[PDB]
Amino acid sequence: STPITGKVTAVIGAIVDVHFEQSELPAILNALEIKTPQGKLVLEVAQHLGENTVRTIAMDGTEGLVRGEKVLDTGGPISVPVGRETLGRIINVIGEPIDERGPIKSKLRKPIHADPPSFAEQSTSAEILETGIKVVDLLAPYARGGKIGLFGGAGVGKTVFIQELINNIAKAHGGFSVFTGVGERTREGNDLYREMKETGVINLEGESKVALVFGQMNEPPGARARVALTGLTIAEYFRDEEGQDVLLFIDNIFRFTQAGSEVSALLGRIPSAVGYQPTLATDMGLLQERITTTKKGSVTSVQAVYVPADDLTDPAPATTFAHLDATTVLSRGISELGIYPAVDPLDSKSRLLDAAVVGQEHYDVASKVQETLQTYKSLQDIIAILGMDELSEQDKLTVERARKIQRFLSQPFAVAEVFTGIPGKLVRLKDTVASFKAVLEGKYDNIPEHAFYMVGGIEDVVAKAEKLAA
Amino acid sequence: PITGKVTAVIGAIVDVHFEQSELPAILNALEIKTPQGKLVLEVAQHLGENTVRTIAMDGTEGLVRGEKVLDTGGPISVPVGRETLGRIINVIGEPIDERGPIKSKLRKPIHAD
Amino acid sequence: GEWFRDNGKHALIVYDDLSKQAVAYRQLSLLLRRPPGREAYPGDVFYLHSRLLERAAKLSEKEGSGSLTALPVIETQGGDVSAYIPTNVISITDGQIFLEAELFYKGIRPAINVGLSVSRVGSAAQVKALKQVAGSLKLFLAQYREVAAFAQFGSDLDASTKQTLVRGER
Amino acid sequence: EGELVKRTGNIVDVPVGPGLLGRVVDALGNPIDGKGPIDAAGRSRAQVKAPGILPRRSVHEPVQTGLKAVDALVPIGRGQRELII
Amino acid sequence: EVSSILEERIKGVSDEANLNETGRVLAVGDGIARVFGLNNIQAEELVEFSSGVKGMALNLEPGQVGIVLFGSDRLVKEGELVKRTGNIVDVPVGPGLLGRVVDALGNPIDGKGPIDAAGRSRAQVKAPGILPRRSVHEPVQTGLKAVDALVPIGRGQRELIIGDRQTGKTAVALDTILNQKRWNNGSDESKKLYCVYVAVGQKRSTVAQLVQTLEQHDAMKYSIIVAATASEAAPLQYLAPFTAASIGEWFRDNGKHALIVYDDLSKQAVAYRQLSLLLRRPPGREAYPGDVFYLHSRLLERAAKLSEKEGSGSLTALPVIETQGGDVSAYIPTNVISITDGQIFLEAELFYKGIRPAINVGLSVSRVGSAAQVKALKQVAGSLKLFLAQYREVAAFAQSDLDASTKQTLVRGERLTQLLKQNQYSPLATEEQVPLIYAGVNGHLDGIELSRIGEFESSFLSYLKSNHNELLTEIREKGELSKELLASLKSATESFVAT
Amino acid sequence: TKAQPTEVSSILEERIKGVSDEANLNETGRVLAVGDGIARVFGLNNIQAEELVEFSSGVKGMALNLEPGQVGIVLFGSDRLVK
Amino acid sequence: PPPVRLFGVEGTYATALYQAAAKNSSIDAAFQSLQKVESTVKKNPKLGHLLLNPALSLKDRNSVIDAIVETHKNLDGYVVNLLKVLSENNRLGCFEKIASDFGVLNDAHNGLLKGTVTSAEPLDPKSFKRIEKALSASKLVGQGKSLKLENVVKPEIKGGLIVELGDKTVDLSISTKIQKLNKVLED
Amino acid sequence: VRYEASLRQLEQRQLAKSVISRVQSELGNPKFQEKVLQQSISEIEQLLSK
Repeated sequence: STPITGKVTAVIGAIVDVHFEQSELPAILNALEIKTPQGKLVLEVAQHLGENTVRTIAMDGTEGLVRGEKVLDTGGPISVPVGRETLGRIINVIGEPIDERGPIKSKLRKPIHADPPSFAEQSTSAEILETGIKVVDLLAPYARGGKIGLFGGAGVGKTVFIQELINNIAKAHGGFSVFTGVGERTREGNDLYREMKETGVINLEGESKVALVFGQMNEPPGARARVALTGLTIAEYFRDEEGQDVLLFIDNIFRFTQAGSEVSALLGRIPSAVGYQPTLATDMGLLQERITTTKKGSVTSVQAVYVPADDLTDPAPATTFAHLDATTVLSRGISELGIYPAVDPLDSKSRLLDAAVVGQEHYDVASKVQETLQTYKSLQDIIAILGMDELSEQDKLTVERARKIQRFLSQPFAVAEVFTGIPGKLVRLKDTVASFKAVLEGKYDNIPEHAFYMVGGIEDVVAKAEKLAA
Repeated sequence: PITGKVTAVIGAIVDVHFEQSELPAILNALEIKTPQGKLVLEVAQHLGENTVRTIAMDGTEGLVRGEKVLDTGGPISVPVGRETLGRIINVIGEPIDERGPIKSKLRKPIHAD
Repeated sequence: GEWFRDNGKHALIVYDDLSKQAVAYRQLSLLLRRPPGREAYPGDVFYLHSRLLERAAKLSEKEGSGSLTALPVIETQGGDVSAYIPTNVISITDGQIFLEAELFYKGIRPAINVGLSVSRVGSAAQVKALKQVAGSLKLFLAQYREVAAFAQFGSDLDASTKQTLVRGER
Repeated sequence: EGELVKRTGNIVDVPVGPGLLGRVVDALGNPIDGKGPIDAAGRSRAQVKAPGILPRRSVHEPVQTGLKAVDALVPIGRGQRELII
Repeated sequence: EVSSILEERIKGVSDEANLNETGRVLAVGDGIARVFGLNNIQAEELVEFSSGVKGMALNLEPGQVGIVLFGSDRLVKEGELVKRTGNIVDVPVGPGLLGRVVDALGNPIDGKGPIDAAGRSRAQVKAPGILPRRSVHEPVQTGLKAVDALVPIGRGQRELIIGDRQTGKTAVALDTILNQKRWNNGSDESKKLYCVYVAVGQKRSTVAQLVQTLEQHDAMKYSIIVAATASEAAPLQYLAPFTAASIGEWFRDNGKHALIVYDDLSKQAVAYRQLSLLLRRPPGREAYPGDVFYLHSRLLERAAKLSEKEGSGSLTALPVIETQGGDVSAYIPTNVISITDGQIFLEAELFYKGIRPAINVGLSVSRVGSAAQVKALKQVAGSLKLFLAQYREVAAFAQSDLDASTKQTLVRGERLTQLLKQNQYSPLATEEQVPLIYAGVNGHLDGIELSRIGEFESSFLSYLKSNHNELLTEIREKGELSKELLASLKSATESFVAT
Repeated sequence: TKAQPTEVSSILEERIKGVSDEANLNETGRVLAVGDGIARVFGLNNIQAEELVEFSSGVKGMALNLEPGQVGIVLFGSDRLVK
Repeated sequence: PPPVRLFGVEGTYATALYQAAAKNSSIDAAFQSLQKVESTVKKNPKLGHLLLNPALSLKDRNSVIDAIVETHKNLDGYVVNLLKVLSENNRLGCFEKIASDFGVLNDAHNGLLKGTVTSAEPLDPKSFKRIEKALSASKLVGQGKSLKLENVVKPEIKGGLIVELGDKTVDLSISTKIQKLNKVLED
Repeated sequence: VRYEASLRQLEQRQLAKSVISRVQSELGNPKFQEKVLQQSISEIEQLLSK
């Protein structure tokens, strides 16, 4: 077949060394296919070790490999198919459908690695997304083309938060979306497939307003590393070629860091700080830099992050923390207090929060909210030991407002019809500024704390006051 | 005259390969004439095979593996005397007070017992 | 287990303790001189555990109902899940059932650290009747936890907190 | 050392089947409680890849441990994965 | 058209590999090509591959020289010829870089074409000696009231900016630059500080926000942004502050003054870590290279106030270190803290508590400080340090039945804290810093209600601007507050305070 | 192929030159690479384990690792005199 | 005393051999016999493949050496000590590596350069002569050490030619120029 | 409007693969012989100029 035939020399797990012959030596980052009763094993060329012996990383499984096995060269970084019809296909790491709607209809194919776009290409964002979620809208408004970052630990139902986002932002938005799952559970996969078949975002009859790339955790670590890059290129086809605005979604990006750490170790690159890969920075950098608002298209990434043991000082979350535009930390504690959204409001800030930019009035109101909450958190300690007797009347009023505000934030979501039953409260940004303003003015400080709890806007708070009243 | 050619410059750890029966000793001082004036390397190992491993005192830029070295024969000898009262001298034992050349009669090895 | 699952029958696999599996693979890796990951546990342990664990499933009902159920058991050495093997497993599983030693001694034996007992995926499997009744059990306990901390300073407690405290105790 | 090895030529496999019900077995599938000779129903291979997204269905079948706190606080269903730590 | 591009390729003719040494890659993995050849090769020489990749030669091993690629792996493949550029890393230096955003190599990423740079000078160059420096005596004014009085900054001086991640660390820096426009507009090259912002590991989108903001504030016309973006390779990132320093040297050497803000050296550290780990050179404490101290110190000592025989010039510097969740203990922070003369420590609590930008001046220190400070500003700001000190102590006595003395302190302190709030991206002039502080010092703001402190400030400024612009002009020109000027100023303050 | 302590070039030069050690070097050694306060010596094959050896530097050392090609003395004393 | 250090990895063997046989001035004889036994060993591929294979013990290697000294009736006993050394060091896989390296040291001592005129196609003898004249004429090789040039055919160089010797190359390959041309016309 | 601008950019890439076709023609032609001979004599001249 190919003159570029290589013979396996060492199967040392994912590291598989191949022995290409003379005058033939695939370039770094090429893709080799090896005919196997397991289809084509795809090998990403990652080093040349000289003497026409390369050292490649496996993507697919490495069991049942026999040394000296002929290796064809497909060359270049794995090239998937991209096209208008990619929407409504679930696509595995090697670019093959996994929803058995038969072969994806290729208009074009592209490599999964693609160079980051230059400084010149970048266009300066200023558009403001409005999720209709009070905490997000008031206390950290999102921006279209953004790089939203859902930092949290496990348990906060990270996927659940994203599901709400898909329901709101995606359905509302006209542009396509790409849902990419990096190393996530097949329970979650099946749920997502079902959920978006149900919500019709995936509408099997006709096309879908989304494409899906489910990479799961059972997939070997090499594939776990290079699923992200693949998903990004699909978005690039929409962004560039079809000139669309894409709502990218990725899940969970700690799996991306973790995956890279494993294959760093396997590559023989001695583990760097806190066991993370020495190329962590550049790998993160390659992912984030590729995503941008080009003149052809604005892409809004929402990336889930798993923060091990809620230590975001751990280098893998901390490195990501810089790289992302609009951080939110969904704290377990706040979730446990019963506040859904589980966002910790004093630990959730976005670049777009600049005073006049988000509205001078909006800013001032939100600043007042933040101070009120910050005071409340500090004063909890005073209440704890000293008691509430040492708080002045002014302090007490600030505390009462904060307690009300704390549960005013609590509102139900459509995706906790499943969890609870209450249908979500989509409360517009303008309405939220007004509604929160009212509370601060004390116009609804005549309303009980629990009638702020787990309900919508100010009108609703009044209605629930009536409900408690009778 | 003990001479050697630079045979590595991995960091500021410069391995110098010296010709036969012209092997330094550990703690000797080597002076490499450079366009930086001189570069003083101090022999802190023998890597064997007529090679040593030395450390550098001055900068490493522009080294070319081959550069001729002259071995003083022992630890750097720094000027001493009452002439050295009020003289800022950098490590090689040369004025950085820029009160002109050294006036000191004698110089003496830096390592001692 | 797969023979049951495949056969369409339900089964449960208790894996006690996977932590010792990691030690075994550690031994193997270090005696096959493959670079050892964090805490000297292999540099590909996550792949081993993940591939193993995702096999359990509620099989598609076009392919029948045989479900292998899994219960991994990671016996935390000190209780510190920042340890590599505990971190890895936590990501893999649909839920975590943290247990607390102090509460065992305190007499809640079996001892469940209900603060850290979470299910990221969440609940939907549990008897409908039992779901109705235990609805505010979580709220009461959560309130009890806050209240209990306040209570042990011996600081003056309002009746509302002591309703919680009393309820929580029961 | 210097010994000969003859390749078995067979990938690792275990006897599997409902014939192991009510019995203790070691890794190589020999009853170490010695409840009769091996009773099984075929052999299978050690590594088998997980059921896909399509080969998955939603969990909706409870399974209860009889511990009230466990049942109430953490969900257990037929197909669930719950880490006891 | 098609013709221009083809003509460009035709211009690109010239061939012959006539070079005393070529190299041939033996094996290329991990961006560490190990080349057989290049017998003659200067240390850290720039080498150009067949794929046009550029590299440096950190390891000269006896038989092979392990080039470190500044370019992408994909292009490179084993065996390939490695042409020897024959020039140790040097970057163009000259006056052309004013209002130019350049990448590490110097290539304009704002596409403002070839630099009007008059020399190429090496990336690393040894720092000014004992006698090539004169003691600092010229202050720089950031337009941030707290910084200018509480933490006075000289010229040719390096004070740290160590603080919490993305708390507008970059914002704190940017404010200084804005006040430098005012001074820049003014004559005398000492007053013309040609600022250099060294954007290290920062994504191009973020830097785009910077570029536009800088353009909005017209700052581009003395600003230089040396850019090693997140995407830019770890050698480029590593050499980026060193390269940047050289640009500064040209201005400094011409006797001019400038301010270079290295932001953030923490990501520079990571890049060096990446290099070291890939070169298999053992990583130092906390897995950050051992001689990182030597590198950072070398960089930070190339910022200095030169002597008058050395043409009375300087390169003021302000390195930025990003704390790992407020961890000031950690090998890179401890080292840098030792090197730096001064620190500014921003406090997260204060940010939340509405001092935005947030600075905690307890943990800010200046080790040169008031030695360079405006004389006027010295007069009206000794008191302020002490008042605030007392305010800190009586802060925690603000939780019932309070002594009058403590309560008085508390009132003065609270009003001061509100006064010292800074409105981001609005700088101030010293001639307007001093009256405001003077009022507070004279305790005339003790009476002014807290809510009205903010209102008072601007109103007082307008009142002074209309009524007493003689005073303002006097403050500006005298640079010292005459007793007569302080008398009149007190009168003015009283009059405005009364209303 | 691989590197061995007997592939050291001076050792190698004697062997190729058909020089017979003659058991002189089975009871005398000649010092090789030195530094780190331990020296690797060629010969001394009749060495007792934990013997005291006398160098030409005058320094005395205790053989610790008796290896097939080298014996690694430990210098009880400064390396300054040793070469 | 090697002319140039071809540091270790069979070049430590080559170095040792070179000085040993240089002091006996029996380098040509050694080289010729070493080449001769290697040629016929390669042309005895029964243990010209199994020579490479490291199955052989100390003892089995010893019996291989015995067969080898039947294959060449002497010529330099330092290379017969080399055979002992290689069997004892239990590696004979890189045997020809030592030979090639020894050849370089030997012919460097003689003063001979060996270059190549790698090209797409085999080239004219006129071209060979013109390049030989050009190289001797150039101050770059002012002789003192001779010129051998081997024109080789490599289709990999797609058009043009590259002359190589002394780490001085003249590379007028059209393939590289084509790569840059393709790149610049993407706009 | 977007594809209108795009087509101008795309055209250069369309024309790029045509260069490659012309490359296949050049290396097939006795330009392969004659211009390689030109490269040879030119290289002789370059090397003579050293």
